[PDB]
Amino acid sequence: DIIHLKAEQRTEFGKGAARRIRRDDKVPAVMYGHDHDPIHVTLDGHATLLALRTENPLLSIEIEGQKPMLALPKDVQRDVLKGFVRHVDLLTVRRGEKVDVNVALRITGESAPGTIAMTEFNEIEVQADLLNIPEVIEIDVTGLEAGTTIYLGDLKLPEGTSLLGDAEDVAATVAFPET
Amino acid sequence: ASSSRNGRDSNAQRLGVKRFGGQLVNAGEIIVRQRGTHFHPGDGVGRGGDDTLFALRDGNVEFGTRRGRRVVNVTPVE
Amino acid sequence: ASTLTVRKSLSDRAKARARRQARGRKKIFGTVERPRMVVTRSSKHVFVQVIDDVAGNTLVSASTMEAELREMSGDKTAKAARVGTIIGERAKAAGITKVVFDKAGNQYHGRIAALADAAREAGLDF
Amino acid sequence: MLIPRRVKYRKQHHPKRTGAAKGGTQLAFGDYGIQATEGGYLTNRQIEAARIAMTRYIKRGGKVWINVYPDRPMTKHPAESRMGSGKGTPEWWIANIKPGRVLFELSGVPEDVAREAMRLAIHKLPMKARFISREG
RNA sequence: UUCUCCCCGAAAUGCAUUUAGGUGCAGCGUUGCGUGGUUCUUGUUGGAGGUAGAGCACUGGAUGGUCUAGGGGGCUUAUCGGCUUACCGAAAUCAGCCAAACUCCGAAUGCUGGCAAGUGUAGCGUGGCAGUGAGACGGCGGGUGAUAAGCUUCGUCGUCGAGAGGGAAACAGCCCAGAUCAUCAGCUAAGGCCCCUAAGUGGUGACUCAGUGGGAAAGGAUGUGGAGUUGCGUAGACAACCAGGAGGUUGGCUUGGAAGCAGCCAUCCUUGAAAGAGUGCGUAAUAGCUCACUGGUCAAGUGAUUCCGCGCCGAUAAUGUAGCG
RNA sequence: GUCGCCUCCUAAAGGGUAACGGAGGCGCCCAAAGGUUCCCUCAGCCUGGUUGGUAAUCAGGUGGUGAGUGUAAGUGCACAA
RNA sequence: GUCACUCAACGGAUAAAAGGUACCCCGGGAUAACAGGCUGAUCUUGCCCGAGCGCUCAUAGCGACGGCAUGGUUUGGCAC
RNA sequence: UUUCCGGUGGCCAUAGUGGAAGGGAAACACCCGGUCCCAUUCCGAACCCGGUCGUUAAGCCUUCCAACGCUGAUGGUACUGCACGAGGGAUCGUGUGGGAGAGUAAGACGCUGCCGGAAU
Ligand SMILES: [Mg+2]
Ligand SMILES: [Mg+2]
Ligand SMILES: [Mg+2]
Ligand SMILES: [Mg+2]
Ligand SMILES: [Mg+2]
Ligand SMILES: [Mg+2]
Ligand SMILES: [Mg+2]
Ligand SMILES: [Mg+2]
Ligand SMILES: [Mg+2]
Ligand SMILES: [Mg+2]
Ligand SMILES: [Mg+2]
Ligand SMILES: [Mg+2]
Ligand SMILES: [Mg+2]
Ligand SMILES: [Mg+2]
Ligand SMILES: [Mg+2]
Ligand SMILES: [Mg+2]
Ligand SMILES: [Mg+2]
Ligand SMILES: [Mg+2]
Ligand SMILES: [Mg+2]
Ligand SMILES: [Mg+2]
Ligand SMILES: [Mg+2]
Ligand SMILES: [Mg+2]
Ligand SMILES: [Mg+2]
Ligand SMILES: [Mg+2]
Ligand SMILES: [Mg+2]
Ligand SMILES: [Mg+2]
Ligand SMILES: [Mg+2]
Ligand SMILES: [Mg+2]
Ligand SMILES: [Mg+2]
Ligand SMILES: [Mg+2]
Ligand SMILES: [Mg+2]
Ligand SMILES: [Mg+2]
Ligand SMILES: [Mg+2]
Ligand SMILES: [Mg+2]
Ligand SMILES: [Mg+2]
Ligand SMILES: [Mg+2]
Ligand SMILES: [Mg+2]
Ligand SMILES: [Mg+2]
Ligand SMILES: [Mg+2]
Ligand SMILES: [Mg+2]
Ligand SMILES: [Mg+2]
Ligand SMILES: [Mg+2]
Ligand SMILES: [Mg+2]
Repeated sequence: DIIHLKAEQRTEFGKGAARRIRRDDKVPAVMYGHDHDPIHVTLDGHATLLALRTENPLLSIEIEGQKPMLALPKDVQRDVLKGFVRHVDLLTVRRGEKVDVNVALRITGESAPGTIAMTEFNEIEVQADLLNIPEVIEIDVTGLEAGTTIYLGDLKLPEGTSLLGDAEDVAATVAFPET
Repeated sequence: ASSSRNGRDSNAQRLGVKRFGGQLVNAGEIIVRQRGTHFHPGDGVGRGGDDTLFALRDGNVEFGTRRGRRVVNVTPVE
Repeated sequence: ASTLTVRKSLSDRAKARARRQARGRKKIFGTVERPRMVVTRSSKHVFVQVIDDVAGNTLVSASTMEAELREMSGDKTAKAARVGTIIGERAKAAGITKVVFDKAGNQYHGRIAALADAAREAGLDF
Repeated sequence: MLIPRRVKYRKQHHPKRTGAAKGGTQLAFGDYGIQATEGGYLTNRQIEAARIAMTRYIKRGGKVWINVYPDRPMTKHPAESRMGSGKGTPEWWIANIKPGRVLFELSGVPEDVAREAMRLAIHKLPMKARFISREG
């Protein structure tokens, strides 16, 4: 899915300008790529928060003078206590292309009550295609107990989403309870 | 009561650069007092017994790099 | 091409010669008044150049490679002495008078010493 | 009680308690956690009380991570004594907490009882803290 | 320690001291003579750095995971060798961390040169005469101390000291502002404009109803306004009101009793438009009262949840209201 | 308890900066451990090897400073100091 | 030129020196004891959380581990 | 003049580390000897001397590989000079100037001077 965001040129730089923008309830963003100079824009705060609710969404930035262009939020600086987005790094993508992204690991398996599944990572770097971004990568540990551990080289990854990270380290662990 | 096993300290030695970059100096003028060669002697600069870098000639002091060393040179005055 | 560090994977003899050359060069440095005579003593030839280390250029040079000396029958030491005489003559021509000798990581002995004494006889002040 | 095996210097200056959390502002091991919204000093006794509360409420399941460590020693002037005669003897071990620091983490427990355990733990801490999760 | 006025105007620091409330030298004052932009401010241009921050390359500290040398416990039973290693576990490695005496990094300022402009008359040399060498509080950056003191000890700027005038109810150190004298003129600073008390019971838009304003914490609370996110809802929501609110099943370790209510659990199946081995009240122990769920007359919005503004509780000493003067 | 000297931190990236603040050293030593010239590269780790073991001496491989520096600490020093 | 000082209280009062005074005598609140003032560690009085104890039953009544404050009467700190 | 190569500097990893392929005309090198100068805290290993047969296996050289390492913006954030402001208090915020580190896109399998060589 494509999320459309209206942005306009940002020209004032520095902490004072950023504070003024955030008080105006916008959010600064820098959009860069492998073909053109970085573009400094400001986005609507509410729209940016709604768009960034999900992880790795495909955004289209529209500037009135310019043309819509496709980007991904690569680094989102959010406030720590409040959830507000403080700054956005947008990385331009060339429609038909390939990208490296992080997809969230979750556990959807059940074992004996003695052992509890644990995730060794929050995100895994997975090389996928633009139009099919895996929302979540799911691994199921059902009927497996004791001290079995799962590394990154054995996953039921969806089609077109190759693994870019190392496959010689553990990802999921099941072990007896916190004794 | 109690007491401290500390309270001793040595007198201030007043090290550091004495003539900065571009400053005009005379021959023999001390450029930097130091312990060890944080700055090595460059062109027109001699190194003394206590690692003091001083001017071997008149000119302007510059700080630079000679091969892999931080050095202090005295460029002869134009 | 100089890199401070001795290139790794270099042969053991080459590393030893490079280290000795560097430690000699630590105090040897050629100026316009007293340029640096560098003698590279290869297994078959000796190549001598007088260098102004300030500018990084060679003023005069000589070697056994010269056609006037290739067929000059003689031992390695004799050929090195002939090279030393030639380089001294060229230094006199260029008006060098005094030089500083850089053995370039080799012992001052044999061919190197013969070349140095030949230059001294030719009239170089060192 | 968490006490370091050894420290380089037993008598140290008071830790800076200015600024936001330098690092460790995000969950790294567990699913839920406690995030301090205010700075302050966190002693090993308080850490142990909170950990006991969480573990006791979650019973046997789930696992708890203590992200912070009370490795900073605090000296105490000898009692009833006039000022001076050198620094005191270490008496407390604290961790330097800054706003946004994740103190405790929990995993392997349903969200509601995890929240209740975190509430029990937070009521033992000397600074304000909140329950956080990986957005569920 | 006794008359006057005119000009300038400190110090309470450093070093040393049989010294610490003394004194010498230097610092700071004044003054004669001499030297004249050398001082200073700003801009520009160039230097050395390791603080703040940050980081984990080093040295220490540290959490979890993987893995493991090697130690512990056992047996077959041991000289081995094996099963174990379901225990311990250096190291290595992955991820998150910590540091006044850690640094792969690294500012702002400050310091110090060149140049340019601006500038009071600043700077410097050398003589005469000093006083001072008990400091105080405030801002900022630190040590001591308990996250203490109107505490103590440094760095730095300010005021006071040695400073009147305006403001702070009063109130050396805070804010405004440096008093040559006269004036029954005007404009302002901080702070103020209902009355005390000079000037607005000013205009417009919101919020508060606590006399909050006009002291306070952890914590607690259908206070009240505003901004979201989200579930359900004229397939008819939430309340209110009439019928089904139960079989098998007194489910099991308990406990003369756990039958639905001592505590702990697999957290099922059924006559069926409908229900939980079971949530409150009742109860020696079962009974029962009553709810989610199912019809219906009515039905237009409800139910969560987050954040923001102002409020509430917590709140609590002694002569007299007495924490807006 | 302290008094002179040296190193670090406090000390706020020049210098300087106090407390009965936090850590340690000094009142020597060396005729070479001084001068000069030339030569050399360590510690650790891995493998093999009489006595011999974690570790003596030897071999190969790896390894740039983590060894070393008469003596504290810092600044230095592998170009080696 | 060089020598002789733990003149170490190390800018080194004499080459040469310990005590008692409640029998005592002759500036300082620059500095202690008492009271006042500040502070509140300690003390004191509350409060939040509720492990647990209370046949059963957290809260009849109790309150572990921790947390937050009141009072200024305790011991102190400060030395106004 | 150009190309290739040997020496000798400069920048001191954008150059290193590791992997792959290929090359020697001069040159470099390994290599072959130890009689001679000389040498080993033993050893002609090294140093030195005498040769240039043999050999491109290695050094060296050329091409390729971002793989480890290295280099690295823009924007934002931390901090901060000056000027203020807010909390009972730890402490926090704003104006006006300066502004990182980390991380991100990316760069990069070196650059450059002089001398000599063989060919053109
Ligand atoms: Mg010397
Ligand atoms: Mg000396
Ligand atoms: Mg990090
Ligand atoms: Mg005056
Ligand atoms: Mg810091
Ligand atoms: Mg004086
Ligand atoms: Mg005095
Ligand atoms: Mg004084
Ligand atoms: Mg004083
Ligand atoms: Mg003072
Ligand atoms: Mg002050
Ligand atoms: Mg302090
Ligand atoms: Mg005071
Ligand atoms: Mg006075
Ligand atoms: Mg004044
Ligand atoms: Mg006044
Ligand atoms: Mg007044
Ligand atoms: Mg008044
Ligand atoms: Mg007026
Ligand atoms: Mg005004
Ligand atoms: Mg009045
Ligand atoms: Mg009105
Ligand atoms: Mg009005
Ligand atoms: Mg009230
Ligand atoms: Mg009130
Ligand atoms: Mg309140
Ligand atoms: Mg008033
Ligand atoms: Mg300093
Ligand atoms: Mg400073
Ligand atoms: Mg002082
Ligand atoms: Mg003295
Ligand atoms: Mg005497
Ligand atoms: Mg008597
Ligand atoms: Mg008297
Ligand atoms: Mg007094
Ligand atoms: Mg007094
Ligand atoms: Mg008193
Ligand atoms: Mg009184
Ligand atoms: Mg008292
Ligand atoms: Mg006192
Ligand atoms: Mg005082
Ligand atoms: Mg970078
Ligand atoms: Mg950067």
